[PDB]
Amino acid sequence: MPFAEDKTYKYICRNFSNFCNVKVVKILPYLPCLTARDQDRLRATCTLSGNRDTLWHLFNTLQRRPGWVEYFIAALRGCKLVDLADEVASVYQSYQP
Amino acid sequence: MPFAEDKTYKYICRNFSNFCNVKVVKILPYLPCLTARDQDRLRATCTLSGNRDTLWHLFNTLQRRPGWVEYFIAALRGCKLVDLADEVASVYQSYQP
Amino acid sequence: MPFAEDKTYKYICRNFSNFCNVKVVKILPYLPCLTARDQDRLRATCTLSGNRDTLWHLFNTLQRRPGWVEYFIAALRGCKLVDLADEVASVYQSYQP
Amino acid sequence: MPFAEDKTYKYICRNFSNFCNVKVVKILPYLPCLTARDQDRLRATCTLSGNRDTLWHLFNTLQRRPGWVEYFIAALRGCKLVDLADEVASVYQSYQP
Amino acid sequence: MQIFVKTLTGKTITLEVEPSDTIENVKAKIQDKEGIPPDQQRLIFAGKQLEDGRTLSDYNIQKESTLHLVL
Amino acid sequence: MQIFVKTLTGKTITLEVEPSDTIENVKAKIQDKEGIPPDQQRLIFAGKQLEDGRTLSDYNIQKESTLHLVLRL
Amino acid sequence: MQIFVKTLTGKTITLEVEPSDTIENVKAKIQDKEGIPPDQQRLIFAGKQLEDGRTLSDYNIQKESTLHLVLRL
Amino acid sequence: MTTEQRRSLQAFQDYIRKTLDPTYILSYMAPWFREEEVQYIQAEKNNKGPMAAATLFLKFLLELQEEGWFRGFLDALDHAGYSGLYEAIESWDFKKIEKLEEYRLLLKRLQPEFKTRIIPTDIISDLSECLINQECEEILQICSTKGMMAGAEKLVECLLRSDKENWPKTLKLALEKERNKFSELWIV
Amino acid sequence: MTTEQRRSLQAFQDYIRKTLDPTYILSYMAPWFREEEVQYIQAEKNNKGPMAAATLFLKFLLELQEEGWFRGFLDALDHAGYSGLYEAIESWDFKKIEKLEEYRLLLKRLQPEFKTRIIPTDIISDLSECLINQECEEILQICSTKGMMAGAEKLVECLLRSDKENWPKTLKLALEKERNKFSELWIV
Amino acid sequence: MTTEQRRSLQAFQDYIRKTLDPTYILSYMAPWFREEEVQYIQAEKNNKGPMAAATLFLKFLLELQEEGWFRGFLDALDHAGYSGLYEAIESWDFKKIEKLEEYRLLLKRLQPEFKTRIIPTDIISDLSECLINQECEEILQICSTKGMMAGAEKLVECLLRSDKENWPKTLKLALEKERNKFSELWIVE
Amino acid sequence: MTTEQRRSLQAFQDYIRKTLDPTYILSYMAPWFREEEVQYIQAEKNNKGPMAAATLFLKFLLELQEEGWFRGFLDALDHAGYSGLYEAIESWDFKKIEKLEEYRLLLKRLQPEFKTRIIPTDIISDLSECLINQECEEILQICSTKGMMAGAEKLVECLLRSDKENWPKTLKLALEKERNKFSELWIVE
Amino acid sequence: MTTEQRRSLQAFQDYIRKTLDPTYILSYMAPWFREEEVQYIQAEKNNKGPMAAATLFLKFLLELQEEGWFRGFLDALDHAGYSGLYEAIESWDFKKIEKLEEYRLLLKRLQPEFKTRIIPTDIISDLSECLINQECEEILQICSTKGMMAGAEKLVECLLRSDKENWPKTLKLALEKERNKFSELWIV
Amino acid sequence: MTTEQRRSLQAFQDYIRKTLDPTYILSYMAPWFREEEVQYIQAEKNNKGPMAAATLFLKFLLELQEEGWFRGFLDALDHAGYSGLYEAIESWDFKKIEKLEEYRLLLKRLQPEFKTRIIPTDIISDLSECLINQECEEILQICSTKGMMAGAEKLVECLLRSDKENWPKTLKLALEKERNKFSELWIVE
Amino acid sequence: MTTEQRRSLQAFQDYIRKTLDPTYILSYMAPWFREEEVQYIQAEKNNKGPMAAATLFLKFLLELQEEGWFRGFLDALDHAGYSGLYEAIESWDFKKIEKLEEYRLLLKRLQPEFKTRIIPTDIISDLSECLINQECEEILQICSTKGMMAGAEKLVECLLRSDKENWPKTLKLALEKERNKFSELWIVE
Repeated sequence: MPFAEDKTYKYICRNFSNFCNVKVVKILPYLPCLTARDQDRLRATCTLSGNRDTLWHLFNTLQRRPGWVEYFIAALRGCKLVDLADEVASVYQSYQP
Repeated sequence: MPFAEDKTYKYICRNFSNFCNVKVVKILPYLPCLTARDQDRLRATCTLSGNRDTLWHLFNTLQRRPGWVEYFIAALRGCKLVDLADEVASVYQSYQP
Repeated sequence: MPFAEDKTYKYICRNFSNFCNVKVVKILPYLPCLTARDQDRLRATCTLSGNRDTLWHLFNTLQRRPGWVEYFIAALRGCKLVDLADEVASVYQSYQP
Repeated sequence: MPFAEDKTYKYICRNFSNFCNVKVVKILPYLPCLTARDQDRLRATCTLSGNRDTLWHLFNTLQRRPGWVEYFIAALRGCKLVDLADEVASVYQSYQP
Repeated sequence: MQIFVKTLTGKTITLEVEPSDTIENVKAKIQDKEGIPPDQQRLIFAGKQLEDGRTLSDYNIQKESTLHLVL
Repeated sequence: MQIFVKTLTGKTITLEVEPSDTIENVKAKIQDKEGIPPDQQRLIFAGKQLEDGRTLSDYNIQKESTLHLVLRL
Repeated sequence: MQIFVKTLTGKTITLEVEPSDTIENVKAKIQDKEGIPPDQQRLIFAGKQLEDGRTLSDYNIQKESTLHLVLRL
Repeated sequence: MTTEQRRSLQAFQDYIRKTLDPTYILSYMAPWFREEEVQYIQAEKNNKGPMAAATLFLKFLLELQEEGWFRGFLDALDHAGYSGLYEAIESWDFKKIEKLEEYRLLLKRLQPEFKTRIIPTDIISDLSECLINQECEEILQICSTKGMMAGAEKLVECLLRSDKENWPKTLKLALEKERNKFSELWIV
Repeated sequence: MTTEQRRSLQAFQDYIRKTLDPTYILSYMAPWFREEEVQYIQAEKNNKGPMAAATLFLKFLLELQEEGWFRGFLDALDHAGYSGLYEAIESWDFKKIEKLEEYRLLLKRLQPEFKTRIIPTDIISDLSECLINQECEEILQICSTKGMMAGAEKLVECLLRSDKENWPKTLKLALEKERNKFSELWIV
Repeated sequence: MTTEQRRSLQAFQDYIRKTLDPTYILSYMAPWFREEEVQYIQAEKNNKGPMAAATLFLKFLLELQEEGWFRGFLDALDHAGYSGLYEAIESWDFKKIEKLEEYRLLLKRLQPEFKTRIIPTDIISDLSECLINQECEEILQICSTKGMMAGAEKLVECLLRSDKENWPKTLKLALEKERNKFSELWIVE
Repeated sequence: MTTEQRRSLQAFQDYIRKTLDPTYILSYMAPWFREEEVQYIQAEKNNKGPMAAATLFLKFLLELQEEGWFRGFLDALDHAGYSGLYEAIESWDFKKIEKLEEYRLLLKRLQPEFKTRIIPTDIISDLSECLINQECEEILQICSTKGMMAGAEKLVECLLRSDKENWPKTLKLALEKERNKFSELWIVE
Repeated sequence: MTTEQRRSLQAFQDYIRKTLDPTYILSYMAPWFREEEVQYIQAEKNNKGPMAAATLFLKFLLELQEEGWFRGFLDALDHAGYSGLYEAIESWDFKKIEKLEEYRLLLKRLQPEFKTRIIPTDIISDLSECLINQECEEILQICSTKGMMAGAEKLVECLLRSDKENWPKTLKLALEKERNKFSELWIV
Repeated sequence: MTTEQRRSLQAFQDYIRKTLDPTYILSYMAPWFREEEVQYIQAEKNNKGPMAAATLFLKFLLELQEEGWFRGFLDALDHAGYSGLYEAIESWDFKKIEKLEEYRLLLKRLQPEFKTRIIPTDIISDLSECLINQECEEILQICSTKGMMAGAEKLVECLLRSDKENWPKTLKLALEKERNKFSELWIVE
Repeated sequence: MTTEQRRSLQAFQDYIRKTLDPTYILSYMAPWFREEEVQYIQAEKNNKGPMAAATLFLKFLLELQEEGWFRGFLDALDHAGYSGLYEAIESWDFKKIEKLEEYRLLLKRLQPEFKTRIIPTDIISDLSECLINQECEEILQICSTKGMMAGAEKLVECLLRSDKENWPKTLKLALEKERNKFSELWIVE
């Protein structure tokens, strides 16, 4: 259901400050839709540039991969961000009739 | 099949949470297939970043070594994780005739 | 006097050799004027490139935040660097009317 | 003096495989020619990326400092059973006038 | 063989040498042309300052190479 | 079959060969026309340097194709 | 005073003269350097051809002015 | 005349283009080139990449005038580590550089099973002879900042431009060190 | 003869214009062109872009009076990697390149979606066979300075000019390799 | 004919020139334009900069004959995110883009102290809707390669093109989040 | 008015061309320049590099009509940190900058050993005063991404554009502190 | 020396730009310029006009690294007929050319009246000393094809670029010879 | 500012482009324009033809800053005889120049039979007020050098630029004088 | 549609380039061409001469999109009197025109004696059929103003562009009537 996903990255962007607590190094293993290349690239960025600066890239790389939103919820859940994970789950179901 | 090994890594990535119990510091002596370098890099990475975050590095470093799944199956049951080791066992065998 | 404080940064740069004993990890808790984002980015630079090289970034990241010279002077005193802290305060109250 | 040093670094690169066994942490105190600034840097890299990955940078950094080859010999005596010391030793003497 | 000695003022002068010559010898020939004492002259090639001790053959200076002269 | 060989002096001399001729043959025919040693000759086709062992058929060299001639200097 | 004489071969050789030198003098000094007969020499200044009788002062030829040299061919 | 060299040099302009990256050379050229147009080469490199810069670097090399330039270029090439491209354009014999094409083709072909399997920091220490010294620096950093995989892609690019007559033999020895899974692909 | 082929070459000039970028070819054509005319061609790419330069390049080609110029041009096309344009012009059969038109038109109106959902650096290696190996360097460099999007947009430009009969096919493979979310637009 | 609208488009040339970079449109426009003239535009940006390219894009836009073009331009404008330029042309009311000029001017005069005080990686998140999606990554890439200052510079060049009616207020608020040293200089009301 | 010293500005063209990068200046020059002219300069740096852009910046500057432009150029030149180029034009005495050509020529001549031996992140703090602030960010950023050598080569480009009368002395002092086998080649008195 | 004169030349570059048309000079400068650069100059006149070409011409002049280039340029100016620009640059005194400015400004805002009331063909012969003898040929030819008016307007262009100290004076004589109805206007 | 009128001028770009050859204006405009840009226009006519030059003239016209310019353009228009273009711009009413388009089109389609039937030396006398004074002698000169037909051709090119509201009726009447063989084709009402 | 024979029109470029002067054609082509494109062609004749304009006319013709353009080109080509070029393109058989290259090459080779010996006003009446009507007017007009030699040289230019299959036979017959000492050099069968 790819349409809604675009409307969700847009939400993560308008509201990006809400995800500030997400930690890239911890959530990456829980995002299997991210390619070998992607893991490599983001981990490297998370070195040189620190976490909170890498976030905007983590999300910008995800929204390119199919089905991410589904994966991204129970990523956020696996890191015990559950409050936020609920935030994302809700906004995602809002854009499908 | 060596290809089967690559498909085994791909499973570890698809379901990661299953492997979260693994202890890097403990399992390394049971992986002779890891070089001096491979262990050093992991040991330093485990020291600095803690256990759970290094696990993704443990598994990513193994999949690069040929015949790893057999060493890992044994290493894992060498850590009394045998429940997990039989999970891995079914899938490795699954991709060969 | 934001004018006098920027002129101070200049002094730290000519005289950077004098700050070599400043440890970033240690002084960052004493500098609340550096943001969540600022601290995080400096810590990262600090893990990868070592302290002494990060030091140039520490000050560069400081001069951007308002009233840093006060925060910094008191910060230096917190680290028991008072010999230096008296040096910065002297230059700072020097350039302001 | 320095013409010979240039050629000695160039020898370490041809034959780099011989030096894999120098441990950075153990050899560093024996090398005063490396700057306060330099040692901070190297330790960071050895901490994050492991020992053998630091090595190219150890040698790369040494060659920049004047007089390094005389100290590096002495290091290999103190840090070792001396064989490599005698290797680079004989090379370095080949190019003295 | 020949080598060009260019000062940094841009004045270029041709010098007759061969690979076996030392830098002392080159510096000597530097004097016979421009009348400069060899103790006051420093020669640069590939950004390296040439040691009085060594030879043109050691620095891979060849036919028509270019040496830079400074005071 | 025909081939053009163009020197750097800008003068072009054509020579008669066939696909089964080698590169050492072409250097020879250049020698019989321009009188220059085959040791001093380097032959270029579309910016590939031709090897003395091989043959025109190998390099996909064709009718009215052009070889570039450089000299020992 | 100095003057440049530039051949068509693209090589430029400088020669020492003074304003009271004639054109036949300049041709002579070219001979003493490049070893070419003054009969075969035609000298050009700003695209005016110089007459063998006259002198550099006449042609308004100056310090570091340039003469163009053509040969008999 | 010096034209013997300019005409000769551009007949081979294609090999130059494919091997040289003028940037590693430019430090030695600083005396022979105007400061502008060094800044142009650096710029085409930065915009269109090493080849396109080499194509330009060459343009400006053939325009060079003052005495000792062609030797100046050679001296740059040798001292910069381009020895064997230097060898080639001094003897005007490129057979060594062309022999490599066989292996250049091969490395391009296994590019994906490279980069996925082997990590550059494993073997780059041994390859020091195949690469310009600066290419090592630049790769090791790409490895650190942009990621290891991106680093391998750059190691390949460098190896393809390499003029060292034996580099494929050196590579096979380098990755023969650790149990690999890329090693049996690489064959001489 | 020399006149017969000018016409044959002039008839198909459309396919040459929309395929070729002369800047990549001129290296192999070194014997035929004056420095004046090369710099004039080089300038038209830099100013009005590759097509315009191909258009100019053709003018000078048919203007060339020397011997062996048609053969010199085709021999360049092959070595340059423009083969399949080479294969087509030598057989005076363009049907191969023409079947490609359907997909060129498709990519054109899907370009926006490509621009966003593609990370070029992921797939360049895989579709490298479709592109002039020099084009690849420009892209990886646009990527580096201007970001994935600006680079992806460039990868489109070069794919359009690709003459390889299989590129759309080899693009789909490369796209299926890295689950892209653009894949199931693209249909072969 | 299509001349009715072609003329009115010319009246507002200045506003289009100054808000538009055709590069971010051209993907959508590809069907109405000849293959050449798109490459020409790409070059005039690449050579003389975006504005000069927008000026050329306009020369070629009015040359278009076969219909659906005016709409295809608008449709391109909308999809590219240049919405509000699209708002303006469909309504032939630029009053919203004109009121912006005050703040377009002010940002210019403060450009130096913007470069110094601002770290763009911080406030890029919040301006995401004020800038073309490509301009976002075009900037962050400048950051990592040429450093923060060069990247702040670009953020300013892009902001001046922004046709979103509220962007100066969005920026103040984006500035209101963290303590700036620029924010005092920047005043929306 | 503007004529009598425009002439002088032209005679000293060479010095402005060598030391100036219009990028850092143009932010201030915004009132005097057409918007498109700025972008063109900006493009010419991007394509051919800083000098080429400076020559094109010079070209437009001398075409400036509306009065007050001369003080505006000096004013910008001052704020950017080009003081000493400013100092020079203000007194029309370039003796200060000309002295630098010797050491500028020298560095060009040992430029290779500079690349090899210099670790920039060591000596940037001491040199911070000789370089435009933005030039530092660009240099350390190259160091991170392309390596120490690539960074030193960039430090050299920028040291050449430096107008600070004493930098060769500055650099010497920096090289005596943390000592990089290049320290010996560089000689001032 | 060679640097001192570049500045001196660069200072007065304004007067060169508004006087010189390089196309008439380049014939005497034959030894100093590449064919590439003269066709580039020739093109700038044909496209953006004489001033633009003078401006470009200057760029290449100061770019020339060869010996004797300043002297070569002045020697060209004299023989070309640009004397008085020659007399001025060699004495670094432009006051002569500057007194002319008053009348250049005048002619400019009287230009419409000139355009109509002047039959150029009548007075060219008389003011020929003020103009480059090559300019005269253009005028008589514009006259022939486009009519008196179009030609008169060209005579104005050339008179503005005239560096002869006496031209306004010698124009008035020529205007008094032929009872022109433009003569008074025109006051010296 | 002078931007009010500068914009409105852009709206009518097409009418100016098609009625104007800047060459006949430029003598009057010489004071407001830089010396170069006048020589540029002269070339674009000379190279690409009058229209293309008018298009460039316009680019440069809007670039003019110091005032009296809009009026100076109008004043130039009037004095050059382009009156009625001047009528149109001062009134911002082009209806008169627009009603001409019908006959501009018709003359185009009849252009061949015009060249054949017409001897221009006959009807030039009567069209003197429809054409720029220069265009009259510019044509008669073409007559003596290239012959009647090539001169008729020019008369037609010039007629199509004519902004005089009645010229098609003037031409019919000019034709009504002597028996033509074109006159039947030409119909004003 | 237009594609399949456009190719053929390109292969025969050389013949159109050699025989056509777009000037006589363009009067008819007015519907298919942009106004500015006509002027550009017109300018390129004026500047570089007929062939150069033809090559440019060819360039625009192949860019033509709107259908019916091919018949429109032939139609013009017919009316202008280029029948026999028209005849050739219509059947796509150029054999007729190609036969002419021999005699065309010949005339070039004895062109000097043609200049000397031919009095054009003698033989123009007989050749009237081989030349475009307007070309006659241009020739006799040159005869009057620049003299008999200058006129013959122009008759040669026009005889080369002629597409009439038989002209070398026509000319011969004319030269046998009123007999010009060149009559002997020209030989057909």
